[PDB]
Amino acid sequence: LQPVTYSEPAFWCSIAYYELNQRVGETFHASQPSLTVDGFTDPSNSERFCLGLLSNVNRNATVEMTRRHIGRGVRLYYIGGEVFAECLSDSAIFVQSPNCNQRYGWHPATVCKIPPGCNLKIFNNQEFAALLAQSVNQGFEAVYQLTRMCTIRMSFVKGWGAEYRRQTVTSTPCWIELHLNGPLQWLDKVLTQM
Amino acid sequence: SQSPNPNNPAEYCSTIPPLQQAQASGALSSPPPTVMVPVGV
Repeated sequence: LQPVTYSEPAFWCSIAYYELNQRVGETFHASQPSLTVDGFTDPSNSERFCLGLLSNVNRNATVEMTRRHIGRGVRLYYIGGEVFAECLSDSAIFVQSPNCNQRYGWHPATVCKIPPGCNLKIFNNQEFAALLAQSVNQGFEAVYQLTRMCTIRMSFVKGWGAEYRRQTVTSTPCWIELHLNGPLQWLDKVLTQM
Repeated sequence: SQSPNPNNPAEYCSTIPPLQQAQASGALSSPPPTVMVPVGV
């Protein structure tokens, strides 16, 4: 009935931490533009998701070694719709971002790497916007499919898929999943308009 | 040519601070994206 414009979220993302197949802890809701997810035992705050004291009764040896290596972890930034991931950890962080994959022409399930001291724009809203634009023409179905683009997976030390020993994200010891609430809210407004 | 290789971070990652990548780009001054939506189904 009219255009549906993107709205900057109040909580740009929700982060769920997992240790293999186990969901560990509770969801962190990012309310600030920056936020770090690390392995330290400090109290968490609006900009810090400290995984150091999250207990898991099913924590095995591998997970224990991986957690000791997260260290400073990953710094996530939301800068005007664009989302960046910076490896503060001394170990690399592996990212499975549908948005980057679409951008670099990689297989939808491709997982890349962000080495220490480096960063990657894990989400480009402009690209997602263009993708959404062509999707509204493919009807309701395709538009709802975009829900996949609003999710990012990240492992703290070990990678997965392609020729790595581990193939599914659930196979990595320490990993988190981000839900970009901005894009999701936009999708909801588009879907309700249909 | 083709595209960056997922196995070579140097081809896609950066060491330029994100804020500076946002700058020299857009992200604050860039108006929020808008799509034109119908009304059917």
